[PDB]
Amino acid sequence: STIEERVKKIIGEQLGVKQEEVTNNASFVEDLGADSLDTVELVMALEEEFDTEIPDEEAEKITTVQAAIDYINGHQA
Repeated sequence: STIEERVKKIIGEQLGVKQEEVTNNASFVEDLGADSLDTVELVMALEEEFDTEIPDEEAEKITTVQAAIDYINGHQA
């Protein structure tokens, strides 16, 4: 989980995007229902780019932006 490069481009894409500057619970644009395959394919993406697996403490309940981010941060490569 190198973190930042792939955390960026900016969510690629801005596909899993911190448009908010609001704390991790609010998601790609997601946290009342969202688009599934965006999240899925990008956590697929993140899976591979960050090359790890994720218990739910280091998850901290990944809504898949700043929490997976802070995870990958806490993880590091």
